[PDB]
Amino acid sequence: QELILSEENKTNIAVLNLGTNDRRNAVLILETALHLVEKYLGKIINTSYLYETVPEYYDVNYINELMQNLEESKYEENKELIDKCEEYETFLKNGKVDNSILKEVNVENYLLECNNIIVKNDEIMKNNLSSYFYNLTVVVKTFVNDPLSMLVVIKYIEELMKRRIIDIDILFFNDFTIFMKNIKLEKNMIYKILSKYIHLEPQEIINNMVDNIEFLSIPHVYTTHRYSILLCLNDMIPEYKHNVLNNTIRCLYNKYVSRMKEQYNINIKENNKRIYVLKDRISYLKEKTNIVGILNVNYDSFSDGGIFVEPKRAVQRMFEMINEGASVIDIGGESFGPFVIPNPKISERDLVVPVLQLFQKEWNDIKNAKPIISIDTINYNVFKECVDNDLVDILNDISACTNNPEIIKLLKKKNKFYSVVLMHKRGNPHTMDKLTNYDNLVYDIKNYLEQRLNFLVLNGIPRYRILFDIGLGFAKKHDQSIKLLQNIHVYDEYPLFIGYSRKRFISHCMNDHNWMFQMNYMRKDKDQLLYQKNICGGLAIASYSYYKKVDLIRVHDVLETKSVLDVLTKIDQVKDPNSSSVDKLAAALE
Amino acid sequence: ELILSEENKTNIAVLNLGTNDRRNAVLILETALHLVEKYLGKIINTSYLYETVPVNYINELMQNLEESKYEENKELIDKCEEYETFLKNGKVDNSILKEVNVENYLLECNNIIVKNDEIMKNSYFYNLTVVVKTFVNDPLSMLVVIKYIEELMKRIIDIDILFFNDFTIFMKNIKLEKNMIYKILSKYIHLERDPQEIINNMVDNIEFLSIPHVYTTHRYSILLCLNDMIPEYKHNVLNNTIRCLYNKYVSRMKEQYNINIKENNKRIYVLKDRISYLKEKTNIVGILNVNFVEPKRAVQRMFEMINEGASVIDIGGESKISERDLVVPVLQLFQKEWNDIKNKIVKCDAKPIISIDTINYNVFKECVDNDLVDILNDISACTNNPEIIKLLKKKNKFYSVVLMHKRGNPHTMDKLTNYDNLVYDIKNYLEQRLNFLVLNGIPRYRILFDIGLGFAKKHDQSIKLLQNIHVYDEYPLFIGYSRKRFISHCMNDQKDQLLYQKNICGGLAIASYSYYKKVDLIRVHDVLETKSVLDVLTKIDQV
Ligand SMILES: Nc1ncnc2c1ncn2[C@@H]1O[C@H](COP(=O)(O)OP(=O)(O)OP(=O)(O)O)[C@@H](O)[C@H]1O
Ligand SMILES: Nc1ncnc2c1ncn2[C@@H]1O[C@H](COP(=O)(O)OP(=O)(O)OP(=O)(O)O)[C@@H](O)[C@H]1O
Ligand SMILES: Nc1nc2nccnc2c(=O)[nH]1
Ligand SMILES: Nc1nc2nccnc2c(=O)[nH]1
Ligand SMILES: [Ca+2]
Ligand SMILES: [Ca+2]
Ligand SMILES: [Mg+2]
Ligand SMILES: [Mg+2]
Repeated sequence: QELILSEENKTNIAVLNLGTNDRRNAVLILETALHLVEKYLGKIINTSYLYETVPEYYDVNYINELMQNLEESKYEENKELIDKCEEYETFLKNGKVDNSILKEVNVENYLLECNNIIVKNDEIMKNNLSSYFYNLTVVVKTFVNDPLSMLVVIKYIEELMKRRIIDIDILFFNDFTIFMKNIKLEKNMIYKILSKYIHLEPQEIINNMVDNIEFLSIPHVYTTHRYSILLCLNDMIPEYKHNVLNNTIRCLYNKYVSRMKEQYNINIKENNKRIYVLKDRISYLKEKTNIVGILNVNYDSFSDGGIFVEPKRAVQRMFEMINEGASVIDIGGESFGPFVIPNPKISERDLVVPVLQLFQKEWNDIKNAKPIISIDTINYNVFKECVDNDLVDILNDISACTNNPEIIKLLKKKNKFYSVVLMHKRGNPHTMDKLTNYDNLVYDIKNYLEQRLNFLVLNGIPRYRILFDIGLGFAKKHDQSIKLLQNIHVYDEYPLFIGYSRKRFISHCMNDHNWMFQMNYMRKDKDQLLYQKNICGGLAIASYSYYKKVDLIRVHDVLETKSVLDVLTKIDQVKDPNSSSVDKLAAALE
Repeated sequence: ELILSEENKTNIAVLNLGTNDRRNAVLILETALHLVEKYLGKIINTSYLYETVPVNYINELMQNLEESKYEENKELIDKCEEYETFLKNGKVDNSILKEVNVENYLLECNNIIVKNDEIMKNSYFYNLTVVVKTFVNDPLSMLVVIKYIEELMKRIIDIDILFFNDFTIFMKNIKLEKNMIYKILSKYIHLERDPQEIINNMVDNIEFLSIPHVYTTHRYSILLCLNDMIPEYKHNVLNNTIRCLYNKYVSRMKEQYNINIKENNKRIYVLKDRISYLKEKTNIVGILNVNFVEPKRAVQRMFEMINEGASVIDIGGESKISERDLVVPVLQLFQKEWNDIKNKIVKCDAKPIISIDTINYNVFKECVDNDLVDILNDISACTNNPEIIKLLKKKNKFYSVVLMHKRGNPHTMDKLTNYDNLVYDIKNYLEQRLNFLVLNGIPRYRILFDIGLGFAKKHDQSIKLLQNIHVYDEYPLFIGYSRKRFISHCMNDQKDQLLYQKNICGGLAIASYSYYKKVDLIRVHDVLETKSVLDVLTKIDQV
């Protein structure tokens, strides 16, 4: 109509699916699309995990330069933080929204038409008998007037991304039920829709789109039929119930899982893997316990009683940790008055940035696996300098971004996302030991972290880039740090980052030599024993963490910890999973 | 009569030994084992010790025992004909005591059973079975000797006759004339603190005789013991074999009360003189290789390891001067230093168990004669000189033994690496060695298994043995991984003291694995480091 172009200031809620077949580049492609959605469609306000899925039965330098020559949007990009989105709440509850521009169909008619598509598609795949999928859902607060307009823009975005490569579907658009059977749009109509949203500069693209939209189905035809879609939606909007559905997303999800089990004896989760991202690569949730080596610049420079920072010593230590098998380095410093009068002082920034810059330089000078760099800071300005100068990959925020929530804006650039660790604590090092009463220790901390993740996700931080840290020793008695470990299973769905290394609660476990503690100043014989015991105690927690599938463990003793993980991994590497009962029967037989 | 007939007879008896005293269970049951070896015949099978739910005079006792009239022969045996006969119900000679048939036995047993069920309306047991090749003529004579044994030791112990050959006997209203008891006893024992007043107690104590024991098939603890020793055995008076009766009793208890009767009934092994519950603690065995060197230095190292948390010390002088010269003096100095440090007498609890890593008869013999050790760690599983098995027993002492699997010697072993079914070849071998010692009278509960990591195994074979350590879930298990090459083989490449530290840490990983697999003992050089790991994992486990 003309209503499609009738420029009333609408605010709409759309749910999208983003999928690619390209394994090695799945992150780059999917995040590229995320940026294009954020630029051309509205605000990203929810995301699912990334998933590698198996079905029911390229030279990427193009992308990099594509990103520098993009047409401006006709809508303002706004990075401002939000703590709620009223239209999102309305969508979630089916609160009364404005009637659909496009004509709607009734439920029954909708169901029949979708079934027709599924049957027809099922049959074609039989004849066609002459691969991994990567999937991500997003909720978008959109300024686009209707799903046909949005699909038009989506189709434009897909074309921009071509030199399936990328597939962007619309799953929901408000509470609308729509099935438009025959769609041919003339080139000028596509132009005018595109022109309503983009400052169009270019004509090669339009042509390819003309035939590419045969029909429009909202909800997407496959919404309830493809497990991988249910799986993603279940991360984002588990309590959502659309009119066309028999139950909530969560109930539909659980029924699919349980019926796959009851009826086909298939565990559908086994072949559909949750992914998290540390830097720019896929990591499979719960498949690997990574080592994060600790670089505390204060300790490294000043614990011997010296007064100067030694950046070359610090960078050397970093190379040592890389050689010892750390996958990640966590660097931190604190503003410090190093005399007896504490007023002449060196800043956090001067502690860590020069070290990071010398590391970057020294790494570059050896092109003859770069470790992921994490920075343990709560300070906006420090993180901004690091990120602007490409010195770090991950924010490690021990306040869970409550010290300065604005730091969260630094985790998204135009063509980049950064991962973040959120830790639980109460207070600071001076007060925390007293801040120890919890109503329900395990669940208070979990609920705390979940609420922070909900806040970041609302602000367009991708769900799969957010890691949880329970903060061992930070406002927990020794027995409570243990109890948190005893109940580490409550994090089985989440990327988990823990730090037990050299903490007092380990010594609290002890009763009544090749030294693992490199002394900075001479300690008495009993303290050397205590340190050695503490480091071995933590190697015990490394083993536990291995068996509990903790994703990252943050340690001072990298060599020791890697030796433990290598042996446990080797003992787990079972060549034949049936051998043990097969060999058993054979011995009973012979 | 025909009761005291001069005929030299060889029978098979199956005994149950029971006590209520947890603190002294071992000393009491083993005292009884010794008295059974002395007064009844030869022990050729034993069960584990069990804890189930339904002292300074004893040492003195053993000094002034009256002598048996029968020989004690220690030569090793490979087989026992009469036992084979008993196991398969072959033909034996007629019972000199009158038998009853199945129906009558069952009837008379029911009567005892119900009459005892009545006597409820009107907590800890320690159990062990033994198979005895006996010179005693008949089960009634045997019961007389048994009652004597019980009086010598005295409530503190109950010794029942479970089986005696293939016989089915139910004699009621036994009255034994005071002079017959003396006469039966004198036929087996040179009768000369107790005079003849003991015989007075016994006269009332035999009221009837049931073979099989009335409760044989009715108490779980008896079935549990018998299943260890003779699972294929089927007496005429029984529905099926020991094993089936055992399995079908477990099955009843769970599908009729949701009990799972293994929660109350614990298999026990013994390292020295105390009860150890199988699979309930991972003990550390500290390694002292004397091959370090000087007595004083070596002995201070022993004290160092005790304080670091070792329950056991394993000393060896084998991987110029002799093995004997390396180890004996060290163990002598240890024993002296131990006894001096009785300034704190209260820590008589804190004496480490001592294990000697030898295959040399002469070395073990000197250790045992001088009370210098508790355990034989025989890396040949006692195949190098089986005569050493004779040293695992004294008149008032049993020693425990670790049996390890290897092939060849230190020069040849790396080449003897082919196995048809590695995990089960090694396990069956160990079971064969155990059967051999058990047949020779070594209590089953004192025998520990060791897979011999690194001895005739390639690195992947050592790992594979660890992966399948669950096959030892029923056995006391002792392993030594410490500082072995297979650990270093797991390390992913990416200087000497580097490899050394990786290896020590790689072993702490195996300590953790062993903790979770419930390995009973682990043999390590780095005692402090290992103890730290175990304390943490134990703390995590305690809710
Ligand atoms: N909600 C929707 N989102 C995206 N495409 C849709 C939707 N409803 C219908 N379509 C139609 O489906 C076709 C899109 O196919 P696409 O190229 O995305 O791969 P596909 O898997 O073959 O299709 P589909 O997205 O329907 O599964 C187009 O013709 C488009 O009009
Ligand atoms: N096979 C047997 N072994 C031991 N005692 C037996 C046997 N058959 C019958 N008895 C009789 O049972 C009594 C054994 O006394 P004991 O101290 O063992 O108490 P108990 O355990 O209650 O008896 P029982 O062992 O018969 O159940 C004696 O009177 C003994 O004659
Ligand atoms: N995220 C995180 N950071 C830390 N920084 C210092 C000490 N412990 C920790 C810790 O346990 N977790
Ligand atoms: N029982 C035993 N003894 C040993 N002696 C030396 C080296 N390894 C071992 C070992 O693994 N087990
Ligand atoms: Ca935007
Ligand atoms: Ca004997
Ligand atoms: Mg599609
Ligand atoms: Mg009795």
